[PDB]
Amino acid sequence: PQITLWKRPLVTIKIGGQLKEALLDTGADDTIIEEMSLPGRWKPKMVGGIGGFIKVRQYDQIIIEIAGHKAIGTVLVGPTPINIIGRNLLTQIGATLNF
Amino acid sequence: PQITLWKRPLVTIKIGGQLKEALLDTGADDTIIEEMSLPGRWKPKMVGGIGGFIKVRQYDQIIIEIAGHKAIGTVLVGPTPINIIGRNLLTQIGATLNF
Ligand SMILES: CCCC[C@H](CC(O)(O)[C@H](CCCC)NC(=O)[C@@H](NC(=O)[C@@H](NC(C)=O)[C@@H](C)O)[C@@H](C)CC)C(=O)N[C@@H](CCC(N)=O)C(=O)N[C@@H](CCCNC(=N)N)C(N)=O
Repeated sequence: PQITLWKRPLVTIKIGGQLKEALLDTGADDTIIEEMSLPGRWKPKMVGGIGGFIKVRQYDQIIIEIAGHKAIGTVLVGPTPINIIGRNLLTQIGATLNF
Repeated sequence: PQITLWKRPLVTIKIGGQLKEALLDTGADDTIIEEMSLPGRWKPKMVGGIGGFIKVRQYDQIIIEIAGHKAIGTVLVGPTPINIIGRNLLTQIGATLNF
């Protein structure tokens, strides 16, 4: 699909067996999801942007489905104000910004 | 162009006759630039990012070129970690997300 930018580019994702809405964010290096359980090992990470940093749990090799496109990658979990799909998974679904 | 997301989508912008680097940021409602001088009156705005909220100065109707594309619109100035071109200007330059 072609997603204009008149409104926030929010899509449905499926992660960890759950459906969530998330923002496709070309300004995010990483994908950050609000608190939820994920399987496997995790390590702590600090990520920052406007307003400073939050601490998250980094889970690697997590499968996600973004707007019906499957991918795998690292997912950070923590107190993000909105779920964000960042470039580490946007690449995997073949997302480009075009103008 | 068609910009893939394997690296940050950084572009050159021109504002106030000066070239700067900025990030094309579909996760940003607005465009925020580091401290600089812009003409005219400003209005207060609070914006929220991953880490919390910051205060910025809102300047309207500012001439700005983004990767060679001319826009005229609102630029927030304040303590952003990096200059970000948000949706208010990405729509002016005709940018979409595509996958
Ligand atoms: C949490 C809100 C959605 C996330 C986006 C994030 C982002 O703007 O894409 C910024 C790009 C700016 C780059 C620093 N990216 C980030 O903050 C991401 N940061 C990064 O990718 C890198 N960090 C740095 C400092 O570059 C990396 C080294 O970690 C983090 C998400 C972590 C991966 C964001 O902050 N959007 C703001 C931008 C400010 C603006 N345009 O006004 C927004 O639209 N805010 C809306 C409301 C959103 C709610 N926020 C909140 N705290 N409730 C608003 N204020 O009007």
